Amino acid sequence: LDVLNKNYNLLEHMQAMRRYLLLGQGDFIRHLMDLLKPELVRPATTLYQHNLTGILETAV
Amino acid sequence: PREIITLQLGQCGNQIGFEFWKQLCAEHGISPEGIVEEFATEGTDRKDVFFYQADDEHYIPRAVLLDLEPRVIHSILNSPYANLYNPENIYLSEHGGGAGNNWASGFSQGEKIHEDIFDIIDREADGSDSLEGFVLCHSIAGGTGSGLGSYLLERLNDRYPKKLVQTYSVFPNQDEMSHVVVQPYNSLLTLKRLTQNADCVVVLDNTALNRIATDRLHIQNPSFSQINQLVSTIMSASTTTLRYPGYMNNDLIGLIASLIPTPRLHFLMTGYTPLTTDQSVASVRKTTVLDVMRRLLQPKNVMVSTGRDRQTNHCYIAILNIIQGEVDPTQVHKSLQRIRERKLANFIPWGPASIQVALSRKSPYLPSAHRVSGLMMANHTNISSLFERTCRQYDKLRKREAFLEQFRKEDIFKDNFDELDNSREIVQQLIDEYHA
Amino acid sequence: ILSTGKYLNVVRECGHDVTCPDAKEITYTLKEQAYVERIEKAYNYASKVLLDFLMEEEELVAHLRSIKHYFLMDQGDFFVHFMDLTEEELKKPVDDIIPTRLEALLELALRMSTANTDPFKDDLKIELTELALSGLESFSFDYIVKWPLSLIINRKALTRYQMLFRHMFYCKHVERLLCNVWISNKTSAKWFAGAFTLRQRMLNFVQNIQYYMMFEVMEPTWHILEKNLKSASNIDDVLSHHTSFLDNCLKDCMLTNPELLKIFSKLMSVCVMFTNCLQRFESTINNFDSNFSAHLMDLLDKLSMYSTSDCEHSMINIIYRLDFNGFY
Repeated sequence: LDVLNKNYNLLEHMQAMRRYLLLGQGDFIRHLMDLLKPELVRPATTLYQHNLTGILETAV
Repeated sequence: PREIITLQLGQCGNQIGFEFWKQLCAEHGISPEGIVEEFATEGTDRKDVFFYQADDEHYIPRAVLLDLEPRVIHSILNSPYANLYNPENIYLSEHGGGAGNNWASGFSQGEKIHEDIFDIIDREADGSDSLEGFVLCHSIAGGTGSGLGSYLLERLNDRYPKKLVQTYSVFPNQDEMSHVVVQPYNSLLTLKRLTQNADCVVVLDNTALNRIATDRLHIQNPSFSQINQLVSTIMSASTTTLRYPGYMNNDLIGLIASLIPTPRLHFLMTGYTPLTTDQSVASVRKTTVLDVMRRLLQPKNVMVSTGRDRQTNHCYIAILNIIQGEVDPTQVHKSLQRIRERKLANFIPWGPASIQVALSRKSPYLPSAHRVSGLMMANHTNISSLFERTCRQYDKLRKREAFLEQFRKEDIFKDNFDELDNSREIVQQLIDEYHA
Repeated sequence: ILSTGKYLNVVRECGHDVTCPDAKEITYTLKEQAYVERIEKAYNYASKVLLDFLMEEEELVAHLRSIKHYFLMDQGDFFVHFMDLTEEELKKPVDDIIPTRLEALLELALRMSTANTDPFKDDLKIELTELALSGLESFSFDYIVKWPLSLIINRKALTRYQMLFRHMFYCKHVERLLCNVWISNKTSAKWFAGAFTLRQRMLNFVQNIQYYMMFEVMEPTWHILEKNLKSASNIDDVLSHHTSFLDNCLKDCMLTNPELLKIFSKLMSVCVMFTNCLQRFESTINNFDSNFSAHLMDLLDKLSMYSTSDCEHSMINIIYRLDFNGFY
């Protein structure tokens, strides 16, 4: 349990996933979902992925 | 190789080029009378592109300075930077001129000193067997820089036809019209020569200078000693791909080729943010490149008086964003990532646009290798607002019977006033037609 | 064991100043495992001190950056004296004496443009998927490799850099031609305004793409040389993730296929026809614009080919930059 604390932060990633898939802190997801709605109202296309990585990175 | 001859001319064109050469020695690590530092060749990899090539490691400037007024050159020789200049390339001691304040003075003086004006400036042309071109570092204000500068835009067009022409010309001031009143006449006569007898210009407004000179510089009485500080930095900033070792658009015919849409549409908007010395104490914490180009397209650093509500029906076509020195190039594509999301530049609906970014390492100096610098060379179609400002001040003056009897006594026999008016409206109509 | 004595053989290849090391020949363990670690501390010791010695006094870092700058053109102020003086001479097909006069022109321009240390920077000797050459010249360069620096960069790696400079110089000659279009237009028959738009359209597209295809080699170039210096204990892993820089040179250029090289070479053949058009003096102008829109439709075809690839991290980088060229 001490080698993960020095190198990998294993149980820190247990708390970390709760902020994104379980939506612990809402400001990470509300500033997401505000910027994400002008893309979700249209149907998805082939060109749907390359803007979503950019709208993820300017939301964080 | 890539030798450019600067044509410094006029009362204002000689002073803005005097500190332009004085700026170049502080960044090349050289002295105007000697070589005391070894930083000139290990730090800077190219020096013989604006200077004349060395005979004793003395990089002579490839400069000529003619003016009717002897006051601008008598404030030069007492300064210790005039020994770098040569007293045989342009003039010896006690050079003079006219009386003199007229546009028709220098326009008529060009063909009476026609033998001498095409003799000593052509000796520097055959020094290099591949000449780049000519930059006319002249002025529009007054009759000195506007009268004689219109003559060399014609006779150098055919005697040197395969050379680039492009000027860093300064626009005059339009605040009151008491000291000078001949300002609408001599400006439009040179502005016709700047479009058909000249390929490109670089506009530099005077009413936008004191907008910046009281913005962050904090002066109370505006003097002429501040007009050389904003101008000389962006001149050396424009040749950072050309002086310092760059790869793409490292020539003056490289940069201007990627921005001009068409002839008679060449008026480029300029922007330059960092001018404050107390920013230096907080650039130690890795100030990035992601925040320096968000404010270039934002109309704050502009040197062009234009309308604020006229940018919705106008569209950018070409925009240049030059970063210098420390760039951290692993995030320079990250800065260009954020451009499409804001759409701060209106794009032309008929064709593609382009946001070109480039970098070059700066001088080995502590205020240069620490603080980020951003040079903008925009091209926006709201530039007709200045052309609407100059034309509305031109036709209003001809109905007041101003300088129609006081101007046509010498070398003017026919009315060439509407020859300038229609050609200016040709520029103003083809700009709005260009976005279909 | 074998790859220690391999590294005890390359210390011999630089001289005897490192042969017979000072330690090791002091200690000996023979119980259980612990002599297999004597092989591992063998494996790093004589191999790291050789890396310091070439970093010190044979200048490996200075040699790897100079091969880098010669086959990727990071410093182009040399090349408006180099490439401009070669294209004046390579425009016709070479007889037999032209590469002798090209290296005569090379060191002329090397010291007019005043490189860093000219007796150290004159190592350029001019040489003149399954790919073949698609240009009109075999013009490239050759660096002076000398063992035991043949281990860090190989002669097989020199040919990989030699093919890498050839694909950079092909599109670079288009811009040299395209800058000659801009200087010859400066003064047509009846189509002057239509020629002005396609000069700006063609030049700005190539000035975009070749500012890019230089640069996306460069931002992993400083990425790898930071992680070259950070994790250097043996020489074996360090050489392998230095070949990951070579694998990064692979992902910049090998993604283009032989069909894409036929499309980019159509840009060269339309520039020589349009330069001939301006010096001779509308139907050819409309033929050039249809030649451009065929290229713009071919670029959309490569956009669909790059979307249907193996869907790896290299797929994402090439599909982002060609959506990026499509947004231009």
